[PDB]
Amino acid sequence: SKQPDKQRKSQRRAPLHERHKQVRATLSADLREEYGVRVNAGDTVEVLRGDFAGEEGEVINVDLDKAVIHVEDVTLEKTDGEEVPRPLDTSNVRVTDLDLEDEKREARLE
Amino acid sequence: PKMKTHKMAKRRIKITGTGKVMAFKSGKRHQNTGKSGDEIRGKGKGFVLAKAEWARMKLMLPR
Amino acid sequence: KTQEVVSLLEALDVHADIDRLFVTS
RNA sequence: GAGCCGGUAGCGGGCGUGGAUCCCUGGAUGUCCGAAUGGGGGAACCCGGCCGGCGGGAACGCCGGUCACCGCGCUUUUGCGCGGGGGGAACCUGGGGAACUGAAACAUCUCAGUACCCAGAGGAGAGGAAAGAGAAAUCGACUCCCUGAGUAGCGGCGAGCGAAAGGGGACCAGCCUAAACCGUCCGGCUUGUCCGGGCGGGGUCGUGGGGCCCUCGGACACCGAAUCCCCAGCCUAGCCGAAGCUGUUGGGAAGCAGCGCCAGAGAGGGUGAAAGCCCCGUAGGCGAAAGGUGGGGGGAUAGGUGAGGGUACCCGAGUACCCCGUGGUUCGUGGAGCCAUGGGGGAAUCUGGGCGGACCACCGCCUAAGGCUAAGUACUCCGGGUGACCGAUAGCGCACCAGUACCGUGAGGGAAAGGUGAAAAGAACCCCGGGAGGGGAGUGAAAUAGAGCCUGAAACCGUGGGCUUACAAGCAGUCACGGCCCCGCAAGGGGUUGUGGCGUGCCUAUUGAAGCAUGAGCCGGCGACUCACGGUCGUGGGCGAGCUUAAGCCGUUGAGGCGGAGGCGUAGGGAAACCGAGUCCGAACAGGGCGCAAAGUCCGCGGCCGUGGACCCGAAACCGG
RNA sequence: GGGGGAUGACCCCAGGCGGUAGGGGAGCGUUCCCGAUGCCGAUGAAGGCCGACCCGCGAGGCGGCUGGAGGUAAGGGAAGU
RNA sequence: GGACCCGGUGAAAUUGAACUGGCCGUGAAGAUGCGGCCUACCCGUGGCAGGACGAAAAGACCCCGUGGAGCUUUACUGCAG
Repeated sequence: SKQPDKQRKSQRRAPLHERHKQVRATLSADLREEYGVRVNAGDTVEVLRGDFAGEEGEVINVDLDKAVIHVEDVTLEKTDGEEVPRPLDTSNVRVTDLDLEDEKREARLE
Repeated sequence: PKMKTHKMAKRRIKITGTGKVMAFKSGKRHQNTGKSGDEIRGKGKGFVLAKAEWARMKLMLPR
Repeated sequence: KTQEVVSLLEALDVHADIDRLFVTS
């Protein structure tokens, strides 16, 4: 990991969880400030960019896989019709309501 | 890297600081030449100009 | 400390410092 | 650390924090080929002994396991138990080993001991404690880098080939056995005293070993391994990990503006258009294991050698030495040695025996004719780092269903072809139509971004328009004058031409060229005076005695700085002895070279000259497998 | 070449100037390395497409249309020009 | 039976470029393109061979490179036997 391309080499080829490494971030005031150690993943938040910028929503699906996730809110409808969840650019991602009602959620991040 | 007809460098050859070079007369003698005497008095040293450039050069360096 | 530089800094800054150029002895 | 059943996105179904996917390491399976090895064979198939369940044997009997090739030691007995062999890009030594081409032919020579083939060692082999080198009574392992030196020198003295000791540097490092002398024996002959092989003595480093007699003397000396954990390094994932938000032009902001923080980590990359502070498992910096491989380093293992004189003496080899015929060496037959050997003679055991280049005297060196020996140099398949290194005809030829498609019987050849987008949201539905494909709607910032769908130029084929065209010559055309047509650089120009006016295209090689001499059909991209070491003048400049190898150290950036063997100038003149601002010819003051300082030297950048495939492609041919 | 050049430049006249191998001097764009107290650009990097300002020139600048992301160096260096 | 007229398909070497006439003269000496002249409307299809020094192929005949390759003998040397 000392060159441009060795980034694709220990992130997605190595431990997929390394991609978890990607789900990385912070969120609201509470929690955050409070720290930032111990995540949740499929939590809630509210992006901060892209037309949808400054929006309200929640963490639907830990997609690490595709390299990002989905946010019920954030989405769109096809052209045939039916609606649908859009792709979640890892990038602009916000979480404040730190999913933690599940004791195991509060025993790791908040 | 370089050398030189080391030869000629051997036989006939060798310069003066002057930037010039000379080799022993070289009329006839030392082969056929019952010929004469005074002619003998015909072997000191002969300095040819112009060409003495290939020469010198080609030798260049040590001599 | 590299914040004692922020110091002996404010001592004498400018643009030439811009340049700068460390070096002890 | 919380998602997954690989690239498959799709249907149908499912495992999971009373630690799944996957990252590690050690496992057990490893069907058939391939050294193949049980036997045969046109590989990937077909055949055999021993054990084996016993197995459907419904009231009737099979696969599985197995096993075994052959050359190697030798507990020999009837031979039981260990090693090998096959690979492998490049690199290593041995075994064998060539023409081209240069010499402007070519027989000597060169390319070379190169290219190739063969065998085989290794992770490195090569080599390696000296019958060595040379001569200052000086040096000492081998190796490798610089230097010595393009010197001494080899030669149809032609083209060329072209050492070494010594000095500087990296490393260091030393040991064994036959080596019958002693004793031990075991086996023979046949009892003695012979040869024999296992045990020690010694088991030689720079001359000693034994055997005898008296002095001995009575603990720190580990190697190539052997050993223990040690920091075992790495082995992939180890993990923390400083600090901004609002406002805004925007389809998108991380931009434009306002205020805010970081900091040994402003290395870059991903983020809808350019962030230190949004993601980054990055540089800051500390982190990390039960298995696979070291030095460093600690210890005993330590294996192991380690002092005195004397005596008539016996103990590192079968061929040294010599004659002929080759080798290597700088040595091409030479005044020609050393070492290595193809044939034939066939010595010595310390006043022995080679050596210091024919030989000889004397001096000086060394002690062969067995063996092991890490480290210092070479090489990239592998993994990383870095780029005045490339960008899809460049780079490996091959950026991803390529050494594959495809021609070749074969050995072998050997291509082309990457790019939508922010993500599919990849175009439901309606239309002409057998469809493909075209018309709308919808995504959308834009689809003349639309599915081989970024940029998407030229050549070349179209569709309309201006001008122009039927008594006319030249690619060309360009100068004059005229009419139609447009004047976003208006009283000046655009475009097109009717006439007339003067006109032989374009490249190489050519005495000479339009050409009827050749070169080219058209467009786009590749495509040809380069680099290195020398030398050579010119110039930009640092000291005039000028200047640096190789290496040692220092190194986000990584910062150069020390290193004084050398080499060119400091006189030269001469074959030399040698003399020397003088010298060689000579016996003569007659000339040749030089003196007269004018002094360079290193470097940089250039016009050139030699070695180079070396301005670029071009053939018939020779030589290897 | 010569008469004074302040750095330009200006004046005289002498004085030519056709030129292949080929010799000397001076300039131009091409992809890169500087960022010698250098950074432009979503109201376009660049290439493209078209032109009656700047230069003897090889090129420049600059304005209109295109196209999706770069890269420019006022100056010296380098080269697969 | 092609060739010709129809419908369907649809190559190929060579070629700088071209709207390419005869004359008699010319030039490097056998010219549609240069001079003078005479005939001379614009295009085509079925043909006929003469000229475009037509196409094929960097002459095999030639000489030149102190090129190459094969056979020959009282060529030179050397090896096999």
